[PDB]
Amino acid sequence: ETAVKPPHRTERRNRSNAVNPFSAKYVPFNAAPGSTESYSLDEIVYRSRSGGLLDVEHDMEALKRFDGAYWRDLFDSRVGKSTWPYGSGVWSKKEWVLPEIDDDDIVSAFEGNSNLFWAERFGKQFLGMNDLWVKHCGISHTGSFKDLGMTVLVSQVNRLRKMKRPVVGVGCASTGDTSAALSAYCASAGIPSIVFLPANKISMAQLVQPIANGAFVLSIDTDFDGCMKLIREITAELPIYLANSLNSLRLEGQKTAAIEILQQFDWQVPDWVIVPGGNLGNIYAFYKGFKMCQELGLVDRIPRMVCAQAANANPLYLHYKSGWKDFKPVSIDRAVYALKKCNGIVEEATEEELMDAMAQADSTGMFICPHTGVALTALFKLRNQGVIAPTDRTVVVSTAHGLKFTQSKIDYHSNAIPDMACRFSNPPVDVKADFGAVMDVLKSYLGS
Amino acid sequence: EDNIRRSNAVNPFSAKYVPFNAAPGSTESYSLDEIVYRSRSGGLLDVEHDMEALKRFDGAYWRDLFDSRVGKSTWPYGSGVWSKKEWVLPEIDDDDIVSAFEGNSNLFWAERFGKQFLGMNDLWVKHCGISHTGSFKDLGMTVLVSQVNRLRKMKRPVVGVGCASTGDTSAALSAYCASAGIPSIVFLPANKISMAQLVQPIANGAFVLSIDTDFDGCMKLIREITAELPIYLANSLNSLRLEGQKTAAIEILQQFDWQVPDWVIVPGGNLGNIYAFYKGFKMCQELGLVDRIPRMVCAQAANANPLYLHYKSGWKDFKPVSIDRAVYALKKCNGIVEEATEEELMDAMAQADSTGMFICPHTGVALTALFKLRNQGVIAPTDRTVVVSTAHGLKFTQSKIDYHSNAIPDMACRFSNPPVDVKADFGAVMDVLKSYL
Ligand SMILES: *Cc1c(COP(=O)(O)O)cnc(C)c1O
Ligand SMILES: *Cc1c(COP(=O)(O)O)cnc(C)c1O
Repeated sequence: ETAVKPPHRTERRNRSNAVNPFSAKYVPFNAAPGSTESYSLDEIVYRSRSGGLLDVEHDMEALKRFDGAYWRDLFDSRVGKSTWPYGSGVWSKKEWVLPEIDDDDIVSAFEGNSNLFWAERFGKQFLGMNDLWVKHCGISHTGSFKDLGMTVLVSQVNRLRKMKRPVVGVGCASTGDTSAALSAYCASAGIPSIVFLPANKISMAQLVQPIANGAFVLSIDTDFDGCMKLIREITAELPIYLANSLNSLRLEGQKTAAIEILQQFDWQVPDWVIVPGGNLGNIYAFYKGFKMCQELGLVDRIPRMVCAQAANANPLYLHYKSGWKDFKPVSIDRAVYALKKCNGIVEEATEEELMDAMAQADSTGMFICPHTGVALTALFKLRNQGVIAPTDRTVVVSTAHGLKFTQSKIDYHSNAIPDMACRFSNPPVDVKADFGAVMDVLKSYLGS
Repeated sequence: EDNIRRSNAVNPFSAKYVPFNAAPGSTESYSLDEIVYRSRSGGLLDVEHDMEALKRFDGAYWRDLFDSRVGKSTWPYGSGVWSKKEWVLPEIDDDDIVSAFEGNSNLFWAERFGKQFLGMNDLWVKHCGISHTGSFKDLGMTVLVSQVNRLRKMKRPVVGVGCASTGDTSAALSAYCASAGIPSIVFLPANKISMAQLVQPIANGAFVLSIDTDFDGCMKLIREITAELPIYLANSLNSLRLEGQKTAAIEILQQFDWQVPDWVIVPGGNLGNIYAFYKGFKMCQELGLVDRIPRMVCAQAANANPLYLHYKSGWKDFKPVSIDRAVYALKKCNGIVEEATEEELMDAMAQADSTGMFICPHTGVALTALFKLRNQGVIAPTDRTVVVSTAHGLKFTQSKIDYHSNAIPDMACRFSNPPVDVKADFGAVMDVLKSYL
């Protein structure tokens, strides 16, 4: 009869058999015109001879043997898939991510294929826009965009681990989303995850995910400097890979959110993509994904972008208003490089201004993170300057689920935040247990 | 919205309310446009689709048509519920629907947990909670709010929607209402207010009433206000909701490339859910998409309701909360009901979380059930099993925090993983890592 599958399972590559044409390597970020320096992804590598960032470079020549149409159709034939690799919004674009990993080593939770919402009501009643979308990277297994990166990173690591290569585990020194996504993926695969922290930076609340995921969290008696000293001293005496902010392998998974944005728009290029970004790699990552789609010819243009920044966070904005003539190569260089290439813009949000944009977006039905506030603030501003027209297809990237920011909204709505009006707050309304009284609170609210 | 909009439609499809499990041959049917709530017996209602019209198209036609909507960003179609419109609210205009593209939820392979804890290789968790609101309720509210939107749009007296819930239904409800500009009203006793628990409705600009009484007298004012004004009270036991929800069963099949799982595990807090799944699978069977329907399991919290007692006694003592639905369902798919003590559900949670997950206590209740089923040998190690996760784990942190710090009264917390203290000394640190690795 209807053979569903063979009793036992565990689990189509765009390439010549018994000989995979694609490959990638580590190269220095935006290296010289004629440079040879490289590293295998199999090497545990963090900087480049000069102490500079690394960037994963894919063999563009291999990929190009196959035309634009080839790749749109290949990627499109994997939408809706339930198979070991293809499910993931990252692995479905494996060839352009980690072309050489065996599917047996991938560590996926089916990240990607992220909600691309249409802010009909917010666009209209607030910006006069009819084609504003929000890309919910936060609606994932972890609560953030960081799952795109960790899937790749943990895959690469699981690969080195299974090759009898030496990697006993993964280390980290973060109390946020990276630590959460990193501990998650590692746990699914059975790879130890170690978090290193000064004891004065422990918060059961902030570490709920790694703790829940089985991470070995060290609460160390020293400050951050002394904690970094140990990490460095440990990793050098134990093959433990540190997942660092600067890791370029995470960028290979994050770049898929851009490809996906194009995919979801049935390969049409948006006029503007706003990337929030306390973390400067997020925007380069998007740029890399949009650039790659174009290099390979899946589309003809790359979208203009916005690096929306929180007030006084970094000097990125100061640099932009003065056409970067005071710039010199938090990793700004990748942001700058990326904004140059796409003729981008950088814009700001005050602390009060992001909370208000959040209340406005939230009143429209969304339940967003501070960074989307910054993004939307950037948008409300760029709109007044006539830089973003009303009919302009704009996508705002949301990197973390709103459920991670409740305490922020609570404080706001109950007018409990210092230095801020909290003008759009909606606290509950007090009323006597009297019929008529209640009919009044109601009659007005609503109207007549 | 302006895209699919062309006149082509002389809409062959339709639906209406009929009493739940209607006696053989019944003229009793109300229009979905009406605001009804009980049948004539005082009994429940159900949304019956006209299986007649729907059958002029085969299984192949249905599997193909839905699959063509996957990955789509078209007006209603982006949605995991609207992609299945024809079987949800076939008569609503596209301009009426209120959607945030809910659905198309993650179907995760619990590879590690399955193998390491049960000896199962094809255990999947359907994360209905990873969404806009953080719960399964989006599925249901998109439909309710849509239908409410429609009645209203027809310059119809519907000044607002009301609720007397501090949970998920309310969060989902106020979200949909806000996107639509439909006032949402939460009525509550002053002693149940919590900025914490009402964070989402509040954020969503719902009009939250903090009334100076208790629950009973609060229920009274709602009765009073609703007879004077057309505020549609989001029935708990409301039937438009199940129409939205059934699509999660449909999605599960669509997800296995139209293949039927051997077991679906629904953590039955709200009994309508398990019945919603069955409705979804049985609809795919009748219409010829698949050929079987999965056996199911209603996972309960120990002592929740008489459901379990009714089950351990082959439903011999049962008479027709919304228990009947569950019964009717578990009978038709030769289902099972199973219990989870407070402790059991937490430990399971700690075991699933340890494998990469980060789940709500109901999935704790499902896995517990699964664990017992595997022992009794009822569920086989190679059975394609799907556990349904109804709420996002981020809404249950305090639970885990307390569990992982050994502070939950009358429970061991066998799997607490608290952070470990060590001095800032290299041997000291090397020692602890040595044993751990
Ligand atoms: C999120 C992110 C970081 C920072 O991680 P935290 O855990 O929030 O410190 C650094 N680099 C990249 C590329 C990131 O995405
Ligand atoms: C959630 C739900 C309800 C009621 O909401 P609460 O938050 O549980 O009060 C009623 N019926 C069904 C089917 C539900 O899923």
